[PDB]
Amino acid sequence: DNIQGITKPAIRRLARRGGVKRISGLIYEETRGVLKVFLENVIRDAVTYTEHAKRKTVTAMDVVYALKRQGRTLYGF
Amino acid sequence: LLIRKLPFQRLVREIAQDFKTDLRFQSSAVMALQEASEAYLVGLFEDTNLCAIHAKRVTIMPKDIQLARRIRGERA
Amino acid sequence: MAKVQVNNVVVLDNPSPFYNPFQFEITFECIEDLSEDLEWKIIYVGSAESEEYDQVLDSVLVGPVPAGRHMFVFQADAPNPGLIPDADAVGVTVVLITCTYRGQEFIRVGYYVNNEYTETELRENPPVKPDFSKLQRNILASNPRVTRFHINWE
Repeated sequence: DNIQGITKPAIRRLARRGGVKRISGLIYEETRGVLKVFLENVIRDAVTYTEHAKRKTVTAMDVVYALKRQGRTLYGF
Repeated sequence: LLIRKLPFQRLVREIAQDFKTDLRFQSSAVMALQEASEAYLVGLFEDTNLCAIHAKRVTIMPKDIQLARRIRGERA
Repeated sequence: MAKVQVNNVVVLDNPSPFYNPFQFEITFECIEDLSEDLEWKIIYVGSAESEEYDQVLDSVLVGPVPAGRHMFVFQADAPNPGLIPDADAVGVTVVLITCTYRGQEFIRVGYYVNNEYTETELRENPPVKPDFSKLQRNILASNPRVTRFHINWE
């Protein structure tokens, strides 16, 4: 609903860590929304490896292969 | 890790439900999710820095995050 | 397992007026001979708001593709401004090079593109309707984002 997983100071820290000097007040909602989607796409795909491989506990490695499946971005050739 | 673990854990679990109510994670799994989430959000913000430095626009806008998603391609 | 490896991309005639064609020198390698098709395309992101304003600028469909290393200059006409939202026309968007095997995207090479006016009057007092014939396109060639996707190469 309105449940969030990252705090506003958390967001400024990550922005700072990315080299961002200043941030619009509108960035908080957008960052969080972006984080909802990312998490959805990963968790959904991770549910596959647990449920079609029969288990009830999602392992560390359940998420790992789910992550390997998301497409990896590099910054050169 | 720059995100506190407990609130993130609640968000992961509430997402976990809406798919299927019966569902469980574990300490080291949810920590993997978080590690990725921080790396991804940071990646996203490094891109927004590329605009700012090249245009005349130091204050970052939702547009720029949207853009940084499109280049990667799970808006695709 | 990944049958096609993209080694390098070079952006050419850059910077340049907006109306100039894009020109990328792509170098890539095949490992097995290729049977099914290989499709390259350039997408111009018209607007960050929505995918509906993507313009697919060209598409090279190539096959069957012999094994080894190949190279080509992928030229493609500039986008149709008729379709770009005003607010987005000036400033930064994104071009994409994309490659598909058996209809599955396996690599996406993306660049930020900054369109600026050259004349300081236009820079200072930017017109209400963008004058594309006076926009210069600067592709940030030093900051590619290469994203690979695991695909079925079967």
